[PDB]
Amino acid sequence: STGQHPARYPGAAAGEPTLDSWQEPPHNRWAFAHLGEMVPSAAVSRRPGHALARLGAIAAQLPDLEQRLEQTYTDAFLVLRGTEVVAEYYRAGFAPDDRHLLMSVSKSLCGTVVGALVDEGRIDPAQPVTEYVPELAGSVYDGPSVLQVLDMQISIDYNEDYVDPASEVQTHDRSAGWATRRHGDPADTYEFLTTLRGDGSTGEFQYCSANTDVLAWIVERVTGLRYVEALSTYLWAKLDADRDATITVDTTGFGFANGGVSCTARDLARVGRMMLDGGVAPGGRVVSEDWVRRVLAGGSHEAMTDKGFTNTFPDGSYTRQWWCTGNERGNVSGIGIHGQNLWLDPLTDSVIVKLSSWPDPYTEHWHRLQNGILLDVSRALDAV
Amino acid sequence: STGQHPARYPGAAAGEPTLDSWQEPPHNRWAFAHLGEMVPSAAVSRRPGHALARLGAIAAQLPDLEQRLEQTYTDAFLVLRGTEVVAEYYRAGFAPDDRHLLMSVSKSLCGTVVGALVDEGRIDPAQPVTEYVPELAGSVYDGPSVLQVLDMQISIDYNEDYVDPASEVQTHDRSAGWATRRHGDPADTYEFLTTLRGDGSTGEFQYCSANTDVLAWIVERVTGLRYVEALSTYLWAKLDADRDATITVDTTGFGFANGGVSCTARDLARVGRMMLDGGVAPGGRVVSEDWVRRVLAGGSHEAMTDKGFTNTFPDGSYTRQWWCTGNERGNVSGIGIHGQNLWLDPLTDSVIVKLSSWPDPYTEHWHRLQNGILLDVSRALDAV
Repeated sequence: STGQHPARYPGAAAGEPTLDSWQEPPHNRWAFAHLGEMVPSAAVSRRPGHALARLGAIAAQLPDLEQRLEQTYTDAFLVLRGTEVVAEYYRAGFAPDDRHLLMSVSKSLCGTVVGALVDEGRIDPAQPVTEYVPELAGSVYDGPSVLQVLDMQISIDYNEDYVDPASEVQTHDRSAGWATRRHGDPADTYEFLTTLRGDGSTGEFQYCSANTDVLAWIVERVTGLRYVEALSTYLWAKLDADRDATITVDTTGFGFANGGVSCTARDLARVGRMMLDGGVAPGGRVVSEDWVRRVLAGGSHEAMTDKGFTNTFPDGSYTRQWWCTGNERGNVSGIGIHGQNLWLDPLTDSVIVKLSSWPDPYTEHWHRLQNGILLDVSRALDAV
Repeated sequence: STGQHPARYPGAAAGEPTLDSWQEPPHNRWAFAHLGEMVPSAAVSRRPGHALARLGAIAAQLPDLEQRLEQTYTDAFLVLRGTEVVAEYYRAGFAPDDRHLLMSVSKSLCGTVVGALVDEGRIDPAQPVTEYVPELAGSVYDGPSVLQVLDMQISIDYNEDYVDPASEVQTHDRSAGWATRRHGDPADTYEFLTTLRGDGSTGEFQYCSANTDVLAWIVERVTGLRYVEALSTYLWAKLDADRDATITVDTTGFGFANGGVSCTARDLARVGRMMLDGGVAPGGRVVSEDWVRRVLAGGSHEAMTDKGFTNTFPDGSYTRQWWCTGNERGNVSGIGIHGQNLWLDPLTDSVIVKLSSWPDPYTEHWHRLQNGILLDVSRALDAV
C-alpha cells in the first residue's frame, strides 16, 4: 500500500476515475472538463513553415549561432537579459508560443515547489523521508533525509540500461504511463518508488529520476494537493506566464514530476528570472532568498563523482534539483535529456532557455556542443 | 489492411510514433512538442469556487432558470442572440474559458468539414463510400453512398448494450482509446470500422457513431490531412475562436471524430453563428449557403423512426450530422450524450449552447427536461 493520495477531484475514491470509469457518475462531471488527463488528445488550432531567427544583439559576436543551434537540434532558444528578451530562435514548424517537453528540467521546478514549502516550515529537509511518507519504510528511502533526496545523495540500485525492459529506468516509465505497461509492473509511480532498494549508503551523488518523484510525493502529503495543483499554486500561477504548462500524469493522476512538464520557452525563462530575482516572481515570492542563495552556492563538491559533468566542470556539484557548474561565472542550470536547459548566468543577470530534440538522450558529443553554445552566449552578454 | 493514412508528422512511417517509440528519432522532434497526443496530461494553471450566473434578460421570463440548469447537471450554458452573448451560466468549478467534451455534438462539426469539401467538389455525396475508401469493401459500408453515411441511413449490426464488452459500442471505444483495450480488439478506429456488417438495407435512420468516423476517414483520403488538421483548416481556424479545441486521438493519431472534441461554450457558439450566417465565418466561408439550407430543411421524415426523438418532435428528421426537430420554430441541433447541445433557433437568429454532465448518457427524463429548457429559452427570445 502507498497510503493516502490527493483525490483526482473533490470526494473522489482512491484511483478514480480510470480509463474505464471516467464516463460514469460522479467522475464524469470532472472528466468531461479534463479529458486530456485520461485520453491522449490533440490540439485543433484556432490559427490558420520556416525558422524564426531573431538573434540580433549576440548575432554580431556569434555569426554562426543559428547554424550551431541547428546542429544541436534546437527547437526553441531564448535569451532573457534582465527583463528583456534579447535573442530568440524557433525551428521551422515550432511556433514561439508552442510548448516543449522539459524532460529533467522538470526536476528544477519540483525542487522549487519543495523550497516554497520549506520556507513555510511545512517541510524540514533534515527530517527523514519517512516523516512525510511513512509508506516508504522498507525501501531505499527509509533512512535518508529529504535533503539527501533534494541533493540526490542516495545510493540506489537503479539500472539505467533502458534497452533492457527489466531496468528500473524503463520500469519507471511504464509505471507512469510513458511506455506500454507489462504484466507485473507497479500500478502507478508511487508503487514503483516503494520497490526501490539500495545498500543504505548516502553522501555520494547518484542522478536518479525516482528521487524527484519522491519529492513530489512528499509535496502531496504535506499539502494535500495533487502535485499538478501544487506545481501551479506554489510556482506556475505566480509567474504571470503566457500559457498554462502541462504535465503528464499516471493512472492515478500523479504528475510525472521528474520529467513530464511542457511549457513555452518564454515562460520557462520566467522561472529563471524568479531565481535571479532572489526567489520573487510577479505574483509573489516563490522561494526564500536563502533557498536561491543555496542553489547558486552549489552542493558538496566531493559528492559529485559524475565524470560526465566534472570533465567539463571540475568544481561542479548538484543541489536542490539544480546542476551547479562551479565555473568562473557561477553558472547553474536545469538540465534534461535530448538537450533541454534552463541556464542561469547571474553575472549578466540573464537566463538562457534551450529546448531541443537531439536524436540521442545523452552523449559526450551533444553536451560538449550544447555547453559550448550556452557558455559562448553567456560570454557574449558580458559588458565590453 | 486499412490503406494509406495521414502521417502523424511529415515523413512519419505508418503508425509512428507509438507510446513505446515517441522518445526515439525521428519521432521525438514532433513528440516533444505534442506529448499530450501520446500520454495523458494535465494542465498546470497560470491562474492563481462558485457558480457564475448571468442570465440577465431571459431571467425575467424564466425566473427559475438557474435551478433548472442545476437540475440538468449544467456545466456551461450560453445564449448568443445575433452576435451578442445575452445569457451565460457556469457551474461552480467550471470557468467560462474552460473546455468541455462535446460527445456527439462533435458529429455536427465533422459533417461541416465534409460539407466544406463537397463545396470544393472534392466529395460527391452521391458516390459510394468505396470511391474514397476502397478498403471498406466487404463491410457494411460497401454499397452505401456518402450521403447515406451523412444522413445515417444504413442498417448496421451495432449492439448498443455498452455493459456488454462484446458490444460494438464498447469495442468502438476500446479501439479508439476511450477504454482499456482487450485481447483481440481492432488496433485502431479504421480497423474497427472494417469489421462492421449489416443486412445491406439502407434508407432508414439508424443512429450509429461509426458513421461519423467513416466520414472523417473519407475526409483524410480526399485531403491527405489528419482529421485533426482538417477539422482546424476547414472549420476551427476560420471561427476566430478564443481557444484551440481539442480532440482525443487513437493510437494512430486519428481523431475520434464522432465524439471526442472539447471546446469552450462561447467557441462552440461560433459554429452555430456560422450556420445562421449562411455558412460564412469571420475567417471565410466554411460551407455553402446550399449546404446550410439543406441542414435547416431537414432529412426525409419517413427515414426517422427513432421514437426517442419523434415522440417529442413528430415531424423530426436527421441530415448531414444534425438533428432536425421539424417543430414550428424549425429548430435544429447538434446533440451529445449526458446533455450536450449546439441548438439553433433561426427565428431569433440565436444559438444556445448547453454542455452538461447528466449522470446517465440518455433517459427520456433527461431529454424531456433538457428540451424543455432549450424550447423555453428559445421562446423567451421572441419579440413581444
